[PDB]
Amino acid sequence: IQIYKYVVHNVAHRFGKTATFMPKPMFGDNGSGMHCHMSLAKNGTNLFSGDKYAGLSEQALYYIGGVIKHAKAINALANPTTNSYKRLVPGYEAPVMLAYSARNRSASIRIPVVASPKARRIEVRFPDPAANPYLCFAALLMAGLDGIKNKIHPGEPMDKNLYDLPPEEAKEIPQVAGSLEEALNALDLDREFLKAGGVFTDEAIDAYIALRREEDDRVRMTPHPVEFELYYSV
Amino acid sequence: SAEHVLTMLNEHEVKFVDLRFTDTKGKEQHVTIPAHQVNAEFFEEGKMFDGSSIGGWKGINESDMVLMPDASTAVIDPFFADSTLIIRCDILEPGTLQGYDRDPRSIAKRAEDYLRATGIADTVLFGPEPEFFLFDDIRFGASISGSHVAIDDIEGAWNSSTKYEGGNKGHRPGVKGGYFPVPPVDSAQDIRSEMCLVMEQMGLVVEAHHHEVATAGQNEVATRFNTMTKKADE
Ligand SMILES: Nc1ncnc2c1ncn2[C@@H]1O[C@H](COP(=O)(O)OP(=O)(O)O)[C@@H](O)[C@H]1O
Ligand SMILES: [Mn+2]
Ligand SMILES: [Mn+2]
Repeated sequence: IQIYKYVVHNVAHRFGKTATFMPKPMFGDNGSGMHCHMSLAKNGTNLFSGDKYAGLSEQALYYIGGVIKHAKAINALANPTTNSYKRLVPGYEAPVMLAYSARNRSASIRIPVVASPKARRIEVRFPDPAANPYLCFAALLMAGLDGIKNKIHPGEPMDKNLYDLPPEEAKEIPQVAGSLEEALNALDLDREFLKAGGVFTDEAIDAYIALRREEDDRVRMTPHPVEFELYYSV
Repeated sequence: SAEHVLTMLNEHEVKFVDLRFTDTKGKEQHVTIPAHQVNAEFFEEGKMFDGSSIGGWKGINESDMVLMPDASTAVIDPFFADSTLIIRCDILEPGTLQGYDRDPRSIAKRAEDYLRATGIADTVLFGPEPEFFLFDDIRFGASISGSHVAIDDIEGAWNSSTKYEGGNKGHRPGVKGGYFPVPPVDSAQDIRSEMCLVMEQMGLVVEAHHHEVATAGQNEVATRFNTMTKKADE
């Protein structure tokens, strides 16, 4: 990913352009996401293929359950910028509903329908390119493992619709964090699954949170152009 | 009264009489004669003019027609530099002095007549509420290589970003946000009232005035209803 970004940034520069991996540079058009396809393996066999839903193993489902359980904390690493949340907004294709499906592209977790069981895997859609590769991937794993170790069942797949109509039962099903602060706070509280195996230390986590809170503050404290449009004549 | 007119000529030291009428499209038209051309004849036989000049009227052979002053409509023009009296006219067929088939005022009068004739009622009441826009700049064109239209007004929301000589004072009605913010957001109070005062000096009765919904100067002056033909005159 690091090399990828490096190549993109530099080839662009050499061509007289400038590239950005910001998640939402423009209001009104697509943001940039970084979907993450994942699967586990042992001695060459795909631990995610099985007889359960869409060709999945029950291990895959526990993994999904883990990701869903710790989504808000993962957000702090997979969507580490205030800008990230301008992409994750109640929109139609917004990968914000904490659920899985092989079709419903409202679900932040898609299940690719593929023939070869060797290629069975899950696609977590909410990450964006601003995410630290390392920390984002790691947090995704640890959440998955904790989903397994604790056999966290996913529940049933959402094949209905996204955030708008639905709007039936006010459609308050699982959702990803709605702001960076919220995500940072989740990471704060829900840190155990990351400390497992001594992978993440409290100090590391607290330091990361502090770095991002400083960023969150700049945006929270600086008047926004739109605020003038909305309130100058108040 | 043709006598009331002759006294208004002396009372206001009128130098000209502006004869007005409307074409098929609805546009008021006019021609002017010195006050000294107003005599007894004028009222009984009107003045002659070329029909073929107005769109959709007489063709190649029957050009000439009659302008019949309606003495009830006499009112002073509040804008012209030299004292002038406006007198609305009907368009009559020469000799027969009937009322041109294509004269919109004659048509409206005929309709008021037919109302009384059927005996269904003796008068029709119309209370129209015309709305309008006030701009600073309007540009447009169309030729073989293209076409365009550009609108501009100090109230236009788009000018929130415009650089102005003495600074942008920026209190503007947003899109669909013109319904009643007090000045300075509403920049047309003084003008709406002048329109009211002048309208009344011309015989209309004003009920209210206010900014309308649209940004960029939509406004409205509400006037009291009147009998159909007199209202169209209004
Ligand atoms: N027969 C009638 N009796 C009373 N008022 C009438 C009659 N016929 C028409 N009107 C007209 O109703 C109009 C005025 O009010 P307005 O505040 O502009 O209403 P709206 O909120 O529908 O725009 C005037 O044109 C008024 O004179
Ligand atoms: Mn994808
Ligand atoms: Mn109105």
